[PDB]
Amino acid sequence: DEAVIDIFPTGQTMSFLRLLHGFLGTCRGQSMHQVLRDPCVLRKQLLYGVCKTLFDTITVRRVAEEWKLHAALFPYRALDEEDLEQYLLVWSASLRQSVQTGVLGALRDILYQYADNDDYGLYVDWCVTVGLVPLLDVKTKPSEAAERAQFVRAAVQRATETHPLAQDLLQANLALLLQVAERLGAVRVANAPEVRVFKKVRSERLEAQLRGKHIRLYVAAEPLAYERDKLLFTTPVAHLHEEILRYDGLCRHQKICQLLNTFPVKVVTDAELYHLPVLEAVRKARDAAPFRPLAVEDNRLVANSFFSQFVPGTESLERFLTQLWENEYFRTFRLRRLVTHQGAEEAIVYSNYTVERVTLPYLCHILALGTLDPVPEAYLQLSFGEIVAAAYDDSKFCRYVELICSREKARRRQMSR
Amino acid sequence: DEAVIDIFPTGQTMSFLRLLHGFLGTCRGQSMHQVLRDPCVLRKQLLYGVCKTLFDTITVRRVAEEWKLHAALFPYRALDEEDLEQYLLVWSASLRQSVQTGVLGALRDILYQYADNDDYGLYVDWCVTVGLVPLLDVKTKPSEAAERAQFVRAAVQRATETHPLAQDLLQANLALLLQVAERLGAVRVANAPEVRVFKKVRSERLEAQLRGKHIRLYVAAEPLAYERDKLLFTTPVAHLHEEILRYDGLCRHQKICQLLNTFPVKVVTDAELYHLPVLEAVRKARDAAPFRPLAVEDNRLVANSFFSQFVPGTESLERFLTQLWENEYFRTFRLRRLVTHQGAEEAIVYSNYTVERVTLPYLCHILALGTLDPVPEAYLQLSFGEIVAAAYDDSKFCRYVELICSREKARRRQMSR
Amino acid sequence: KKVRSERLEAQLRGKHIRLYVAAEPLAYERDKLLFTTPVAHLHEEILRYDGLCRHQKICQLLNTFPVKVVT
Repeated sequence: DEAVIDIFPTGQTMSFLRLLHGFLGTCRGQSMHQVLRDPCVLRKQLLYGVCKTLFDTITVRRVAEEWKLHAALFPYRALDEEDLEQYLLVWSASLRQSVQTGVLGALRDILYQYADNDDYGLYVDWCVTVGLVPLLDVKTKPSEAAERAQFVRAAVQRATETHPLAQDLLQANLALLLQVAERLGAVRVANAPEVRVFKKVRSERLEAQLRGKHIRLYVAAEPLAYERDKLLFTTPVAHLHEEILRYDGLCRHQKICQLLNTFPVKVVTDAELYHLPVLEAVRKARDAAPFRPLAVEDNRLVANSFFSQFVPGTESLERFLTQLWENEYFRTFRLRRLVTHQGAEEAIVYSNYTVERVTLPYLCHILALGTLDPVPEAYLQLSFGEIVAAAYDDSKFCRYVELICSREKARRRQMSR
Repeated sequence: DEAVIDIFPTGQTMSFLRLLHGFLGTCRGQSMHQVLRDPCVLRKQLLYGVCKTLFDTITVRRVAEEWKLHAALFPYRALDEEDLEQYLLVWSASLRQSVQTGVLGALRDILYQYADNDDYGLYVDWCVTVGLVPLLDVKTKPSEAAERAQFVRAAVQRATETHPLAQDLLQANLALLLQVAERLGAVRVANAPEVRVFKKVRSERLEAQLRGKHIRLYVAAEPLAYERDKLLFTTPVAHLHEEILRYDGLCRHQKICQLLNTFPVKVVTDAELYHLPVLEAVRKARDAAPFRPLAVEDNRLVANSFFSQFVPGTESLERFLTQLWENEYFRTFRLRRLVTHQGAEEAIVYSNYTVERVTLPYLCHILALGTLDPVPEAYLQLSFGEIVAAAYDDSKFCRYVELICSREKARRRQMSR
Repeated sequence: KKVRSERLEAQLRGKHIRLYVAAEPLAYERDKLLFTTPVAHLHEEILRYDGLCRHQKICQLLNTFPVKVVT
C-alpha cells in the first residue's frame, strides 16, 4: 500500500465535466466550447492530410502517360486556333474532377463507415479542463485487420468504376490507407465508469489505470504541485471555475428568494392555470400557496419588525461572466470572428494557432502524424468535397498540367510556325 | 545554523501562483496572462532559429550543382520564348517546396516527440511574479544521447525519402540538431513540491535548493531589499496584488451579505427547485431557510432599531480592475492589438519588444542562443508550416535562385542573340 | 446502456432492434449519465424560465383584489 495523491474523482474535478457540459450552470459563452468540440474538423484535417500525401506522388510522369489514352479517346484537334485552346482546359477539368470524385467517394466511404468515433469531442474537454487525457488502446485479433483490408478493396472499387487512372494512386498508397484506417480504430478516449487517474508523489511519473489495470495516458499540460497537497491546475477552464460557481450560487439564491416572498403580506405574532377561466384560478391560487404566519414565544420582550424586498440582479454579472468566457476562449485559442459589414458574431471558426494547439497533438498521440499536414483555415470552412479540389490545387498536380499545356501548345505552335 | 531571509514559501508568494492561476482572484484580465503563457511560440521561435541557421549555409554553390540533375530529369526547353520563362519558375517552386516539406517534417517530428515539455508556461509565471525562476538540470546516462542520435536518423529518413538534396543540409548540421535536441531535454522548470529559494543576507548571492540539495537558478529581476527584512518586489504582478486582493474581499463580502439578508422580514426582541412545481416548492422554501429572530436580554433599557439594505457594487471596481490589468500588461510587454475596422479585441499577439524581454532570456539560459535569431512579430502569427517558406525567403536561398535564373536566361539570350 | 459490456442497444416492445449512435454520452460513477448533446446544455435555463413563467402567473393571480386585511 502506497500513498499517492489523486486528481480525478473529487468534487472540484468531477464537477468540471458537469459544468463544462452545463449540468449545474451555463451562460452565453458555453456555445464557444461547443464550436470547439466539432468532430468534423477531425475528419476534414485527416482527409486533407491523406490527400496531400496522396496527390503529390506521380504528378511528374503519369500526366504525360495518360495524355496518350485520351488522345485517341477524343477524336478532335483538326485546327490549332480554336480547338486546341479550348479542348485542353475541358480535358484537364475532366481528369481532375474524375480523380476528385474517385478519391472523394473512396475517402467518404472509409471515413463514414468507421470514423464516427466522436472521441475528439471528449478529447478537447480533457485537454481543456485537466490538461491531460486518459485514453485506452483497444486491441483485437488480427482478423479485423483482414476485415479492413478486404473492405478497402470494395471501397476503392467505387473509384475504379468512376476512374481507371485514379486507382493507380490508391494501389500505390493502400499501405498508407490501411495504416491510417488501423490507427484510426486503434485508440479510444476511455469513456468508461470508475476510471481513476492520479499523480505518484515519490516519483513524479503520473499514470492512468482503468478498473485495476494500468493503461497508457497522454499529458499536454501538467499542473503545478506544492505543499498544498491538493495541487493547482494551469488549465484554462479552472481559471474561471469559481466565477461560474458564484453565478450558480446567485442563480439558486435568486430563485429561492423569489419563491420565498411570493405571498403579498406577512404578519408576525402543470399548465392548468392558463386553461381554466380566472374565477377558478382565484379559488385555486388563494388555496394553493396558503398564508402562514411566523412566531416564537418571548415574554415581556416584544417584537419590533423590519422588512426587505429585493431580488439580486442576475443580468449584470451574467453579462460579466459571458464577456469573461468570450475573452478567455478568444485568448487561449485565437478564434476568429469573420462577419459581414455591420455584422455581429456571424460565424466562429478554428484558426492557425488553434489547430496547432489542439488538433496536431491528437494526431501526435494517434501516431499517424508522420506524413500529414495541418489544414489552411479558410480551407477548413469549405465543403467536405470541394476541399480536395483546392488540395491538389495547392499541390504540383495541376501545376504540371500547366506544364503539359505549355508543352502541347508549344509543340503545335512550332507545328504551325 | 545560519540566518537567511526566505522568499518562496510565504503567504505573499504562495498566494501569487494561486491568484495568477485564479484560485482566489479573477476578472476579464486573466486571459491576457493566458495569451502570455502560450507554449507554441517557443517551438515556433526555436524552429525559426534552426531553419535560419540551416538555410543560409550552402546557398551559393549547391543550386548550380543540383541544376544539373533536374536538367536531365525534365526533357524540355526546346524554344526560348515560352519554355524557359515558365519552366524555371515552377522548377524553383518545386525545389523550394520539396526541401521545405522535408525540413518541415523532420523538424515537426523531432519537435513533437520531445518538445512537449510545457515548461515555458511556468517559466513566464516565475518571470512575472517574483522576477526569477527556479530550475533543475536533470542529467542522465549518455545512452539517452545515443538514443537521440539514433532517433534523428530515422527522423531525417522521412526527409530523405521525399527529397535527396534536403538530406545534405541535415547531414552537415546534424551536430547542431543533436545539440539543440540534447539541450532541449536538458533542463526543467522545477515543478516539484517542497522547494525553497531565499536570499543570503551576509553575502548577497541568493540561491535555490531542492529538497536539501543546492541547485542552479536564474535571475531576471532581483527584488530590492532594505532594513525591512521582508523585501519588496519590482515585478509586474506585485504592482497589482493588493487590488485583486481587495476585489476578492469585496466579492466574498458581497456573497456573505447577500446570503445574510435572504429572509424578507426581520424582527428583534442541486436543481431540485426547478423540476418540481411551485406548490411543493413553496412548502420546501419556508422550511428550507427557517425564520430566526435575534434577542439579547437587557432590563429597563429597551431596543430602538435601525435597518440597512445594501449590496456593494462589484461592477464599477471590476471594470476598474480589468482596465488596470489591460493597461498594465500592455505597458510592461508591448502587446499589439490587431483588429479590423470598427473591430474590438480580435487578436492579441507578441510584438518585437515582448519576445526580446521574455523569449530570448529563456534561450539565453538554454545556452542554444549562440546560433539562433528572434522571429519577426507578424511571422509569429503565421502557420507552423508556412513559416519556413518566408524564413528562407528572408534568406539568400531563393535570392540566389533569382541570380541563377537570370544567369540561365542571359546564357540563353546570348544563345539566341 | 448495458453496464458490463458498453454496447448500448435498442429494443422495441420486447424485441431487440437496430439503432444508430452519433454522439454517445459520457458515463461515470453517477449512474445517471451526463449528456454531451447541444440541447442538454440549456435544459436548466428553460426550466428556470418556465418556473419563472408559472411563478409570475401564480403571483399575479394571487394579489388581484385591491385591498387585503388580516384578522
